Amino acid sequence: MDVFLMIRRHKTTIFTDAKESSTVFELKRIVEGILKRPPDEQRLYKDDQLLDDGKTLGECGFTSQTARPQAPATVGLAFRADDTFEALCIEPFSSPPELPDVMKPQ
Amino acid sequence: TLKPLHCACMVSDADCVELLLEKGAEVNALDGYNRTALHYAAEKDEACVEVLLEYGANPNALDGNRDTPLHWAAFKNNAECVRALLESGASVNALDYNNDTPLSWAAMKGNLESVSILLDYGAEVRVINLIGQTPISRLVALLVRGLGTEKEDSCFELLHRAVGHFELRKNGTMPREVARDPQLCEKLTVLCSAPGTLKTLARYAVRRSLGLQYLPDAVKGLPLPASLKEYLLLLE
Amino acid sequence: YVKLISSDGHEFIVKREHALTSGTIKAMLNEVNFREIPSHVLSKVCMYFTYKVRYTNSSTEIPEFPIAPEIALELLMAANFLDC
Amino acid sequence: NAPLVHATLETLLRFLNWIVSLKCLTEIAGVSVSQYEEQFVTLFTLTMMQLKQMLPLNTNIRLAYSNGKDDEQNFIQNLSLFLCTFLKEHDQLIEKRLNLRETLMEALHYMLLVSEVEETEIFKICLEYWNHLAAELYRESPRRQLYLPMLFKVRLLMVSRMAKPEEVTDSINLYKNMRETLVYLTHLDYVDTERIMTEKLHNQVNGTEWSWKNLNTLCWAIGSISGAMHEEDEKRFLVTVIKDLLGLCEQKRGKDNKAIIASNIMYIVGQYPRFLRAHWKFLKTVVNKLFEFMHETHDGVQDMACDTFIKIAQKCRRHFVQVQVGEVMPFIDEILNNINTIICDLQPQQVHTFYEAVGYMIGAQTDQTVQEHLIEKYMLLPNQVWDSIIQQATKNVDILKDPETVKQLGSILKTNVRACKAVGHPFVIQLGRIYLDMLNVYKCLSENISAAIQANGEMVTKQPLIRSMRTVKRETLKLISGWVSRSNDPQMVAENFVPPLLDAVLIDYQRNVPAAREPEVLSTMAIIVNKLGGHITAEIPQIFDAVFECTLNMINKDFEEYPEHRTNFFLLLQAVNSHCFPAFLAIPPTQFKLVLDSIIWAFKHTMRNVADTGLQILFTLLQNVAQEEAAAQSFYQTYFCDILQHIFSVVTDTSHTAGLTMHASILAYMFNLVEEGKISTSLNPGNPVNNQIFLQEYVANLLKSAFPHLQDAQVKLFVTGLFSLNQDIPAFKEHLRDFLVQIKEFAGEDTSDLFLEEREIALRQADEEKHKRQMSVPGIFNPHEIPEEMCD
Ligand SMILES: *[C@@H](CC(=O)OC(C)C)n1cnc(-c2cc(OC)cc(C(F)(F)F)c2)n1
Repeated sequence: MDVFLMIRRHKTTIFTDAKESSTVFELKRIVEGILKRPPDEQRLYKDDQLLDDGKTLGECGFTSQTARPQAPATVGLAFRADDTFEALCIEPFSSPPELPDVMKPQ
Repeated sequence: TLKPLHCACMVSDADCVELLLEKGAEVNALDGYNRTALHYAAEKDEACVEVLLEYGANPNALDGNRDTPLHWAAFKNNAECVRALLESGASVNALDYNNDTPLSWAAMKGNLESVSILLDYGAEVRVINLIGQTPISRLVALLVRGLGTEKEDSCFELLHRAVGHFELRKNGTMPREVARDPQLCEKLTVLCSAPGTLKTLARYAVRRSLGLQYLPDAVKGLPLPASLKEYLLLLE
Repeated sequence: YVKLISSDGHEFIVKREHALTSGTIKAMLNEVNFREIPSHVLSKVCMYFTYKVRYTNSSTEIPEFPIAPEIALELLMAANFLDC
Repeated sequence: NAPLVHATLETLLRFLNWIVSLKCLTEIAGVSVSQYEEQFVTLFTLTMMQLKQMLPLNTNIRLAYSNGKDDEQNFIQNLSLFLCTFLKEHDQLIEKRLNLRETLMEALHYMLLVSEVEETEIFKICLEYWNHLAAELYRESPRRQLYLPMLFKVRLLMVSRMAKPEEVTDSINLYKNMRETLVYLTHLDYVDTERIMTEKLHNQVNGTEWSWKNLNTLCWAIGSISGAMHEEDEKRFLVTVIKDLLGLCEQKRGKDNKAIIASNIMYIVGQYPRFLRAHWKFLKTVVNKLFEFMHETHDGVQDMACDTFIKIAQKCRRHFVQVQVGEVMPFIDEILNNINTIICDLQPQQVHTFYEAVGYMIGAQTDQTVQEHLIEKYMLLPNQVWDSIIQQATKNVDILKDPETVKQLGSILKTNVRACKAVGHPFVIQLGRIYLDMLNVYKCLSENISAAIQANGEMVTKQPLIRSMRTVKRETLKLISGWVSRSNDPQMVAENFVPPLLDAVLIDYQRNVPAAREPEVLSTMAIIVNKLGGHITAEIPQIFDAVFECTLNMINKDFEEYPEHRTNFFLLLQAVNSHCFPAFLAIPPTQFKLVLDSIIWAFKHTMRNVADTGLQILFTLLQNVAQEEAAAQSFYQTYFCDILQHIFSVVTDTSHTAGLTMHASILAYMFNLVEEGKISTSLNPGNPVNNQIFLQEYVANLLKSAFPHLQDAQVKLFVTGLFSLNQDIPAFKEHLRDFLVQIKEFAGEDTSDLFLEEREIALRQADEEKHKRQMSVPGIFNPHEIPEEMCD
């Protein structure tokens, strides 16, 4: 029914929502709304896989159970520049600090 | 049906049990009812409990139904006895034949001192017995019975803060006995509906990670502000 | 759309209403910047905001928030700084 | 020789009353003489020393008695008797002798262990001694310092051996003594006894000593102490006990174990109305749990649930009608809404119990209209069933011959009777709703039973159908009697209910066969006349015409034929003679003569109650007739001599010692009445003569006939003294008693029977003093018997 996503690029992240029946085109249009870069200059990548605009989101690797709000499914985003698509540069989040000894599992 | 140590603990005389163990009495010997002298000591007096533990007694000695002495100490509300047992190496998550952890019994009776002491040692509030009564469910039933005073209300507050989040509804319906108390039903519905503040969830995760330790001592080692330490110890 | 910045360079953009869940955010509130929150903690916080708005006033069972032990402490500190 | 020595010892035992070894010592302390204090002290010391020499206290004397033969068993029994008697009479002597404190300690230690023995005689003696001790110590407010370290064992024994309460003869007395001792002991120390009950209940939860008998005795001990503690301590203790028992119910498994636990808790909550009253929410939960229980299959739990529901309804009537905190509508409305489902699977007696409880609950609705609607809903189901029956009868009258229909009507009317008993006057609406059809069905059933008797005879009265219809008529009359006794509008009853009631009842009573006449008719007429003092005065003559003529003959011949009919007839006659005396004069004189004959018979035969009622009716008739001059002279000249002679005749026989005071009273009244000339005519119709002198000579002749052996002078002086003292009732009675004593002495006969009348009254006053003394200490009387509802 409801799918919760996470669009990322370099150090930028976007939180949104959609529907399984919804196509990739409307997700691209939301990308426009937040970033204002024409859709033809935007291509979405899931775990290093290309996504088609006309292909429905539901038939893609996303489901309500798979994309619960507490664990959204990351989606790669790349900006097309000077008539070519940039590399899928995704910046991983900072590593968590080392676990303190007292809290360490016994 | 009981050895002299059992009777000495029944009368709750620490001196008699001490002098009896000084000559080498079999402390862990079982009696007819499948009880151990520690079970009797843990129902009456803390001094007897300490004296008995001084001689290598098993704080996990299982009774006929696997009710460890901690279970009886909690049920009787002997806060000092419960503290003495737990500090001595008792299993704060010990399960009897019905999977009734001592916290479940203490909540069932509703007493507060024992529940606080247990939670200080890391008792798991999410424990479910075989029938399916969480400590919070039993305490809420007791409150619905109308026997709940400010003590029981404070105990419920402690449990609710510790559990992090609890959902009493059966599917979409609350238990029948709750449904007949409209104001308490409203309070429980509002408490259950809310997802819960992020801070409480994080506190519960930290407590679970620290579990099975004297939490105040453990948290003292953490680098957080003293306010957040008090928050972790369920002071807010 | 609200814009959030972590202590280290990371831009989190969430929907306006969701960011309003935090009292500190609402009091502060176009661009909100943080000097202490690391990126992973902030992503967890955004997850929490989405979860909170989604499951508020729910009737069915409420799924539990998954917190890894290592980030639990930092997440608690961040939530305490905020008002959620 | 030895046999002669034993015979001499037995003779000494026999003669000690007026002038087996322990028996001689047992009666020594019974002298009750303050002198010889040092002696009495000395005897105790030597006896117990020898006892200890031949029987140390360390011995488990319980087992010795269990295995001991008769010779030693009697030894311990007499030992206990002597110790208990001497202590009850001389414990004060020993206690002040601090030099012999060890003697008292050993004596009480012996006392504690002997009570362990289970045989009823020894335990009863020990319980009597313990109750006396508890009463004595409580009388201080000094002395408890002497026994306080040992009183604990007394509490353990008392709670341990608690008898069966009559809410779950020798048993009654044992229970009363147990309760009094227990309440005294708890009044001595609340903390220790509360701790003891809590410890025993825990041990029951602990798994040790789980025997059902232990649970039941502990719960009886807890329940019987109701009201002995202050409010707050009661709250705490009862909360702890409820918690522990609920914990037991979950722990234990098996309907057999569940059922026993349920009965215990229902009994405990049945007591302590105060606590249940203060905690509204707990009361609601309790009532809901009872409603759930009523569908329970096990009979004992269900019956106990209904009984406890009665107990709760009686002491908490108000709370169910007022709107309580946190509630929208009063709980009575909720209960009335779900009445159909709750009562299901209850036996008819249980349904009557439940409706009686509800009626008690509706009786607190002070607001008129609210109570009106509450009652209209309350009787909705019984009334609709009744209307269905009435409609079916209207279609055809034959539906009254169905045993099922008659049984159902009896059930409905029994429910109505219980409802009227609980509610009271406001019930008139329902009674006003079903009254007409009630009397119509009464008439139809009476006609049918009459036809059955006529066709068959008096044997058919045993048939189930006939006895069921008689039950229906009995219930109708009981309902009317209850309402009228509880009614408060004399004019309304005199106007609406009386005429149809008389029409339906009186003629049928006269016409039926003697075996098919219900004394409830007489009871109801007595009730209605007693209430409506004057308004019934118009209809009295037909009542006496239809009822009195037939009933009188039915009773006089045999004194054991209809015990109830005679009592109800005498009650009716007394009530009419007390509240409608002007009616008699309007009656033809033959009926008055019949009434006088019946009254004369009433005090002739030896039945005590009948004699008392007859004498009272005669005295009241003498008092009342003095206010009607027109017929007073005729009544005097006709019956005065006859009644007077009959009174001597019964008195001369001395067969009614209890009524002798009444005999003297009426004799003095008659002597005074004739003395002052109110007679207004000569006692001899054929010739004038001094009425006083005629009375003197007549009584002298009658006494001579009764006692020919007596001389003229004695009779003359006796009558002279008696007639003079007519103005003083005590002096008249004293003179009559002295004369009778002199007659008995002349005949050489005992006169104790005369004195029994005085000492029975004396011991009645003693019993009243004992009763009121108990009321001083709270808790000796159980809450559901004291007449204190507190309107809350
Ligand atoms: C346990 C289950 C039960 O009712 O078993 C019977 C055999 C059906 N149990 C026993 N008695 C109670 C109980 C609980 C109450 O809670 C307030 C109140 C009562 C009451 F009868 F005294 F009202 C009884 N539960």
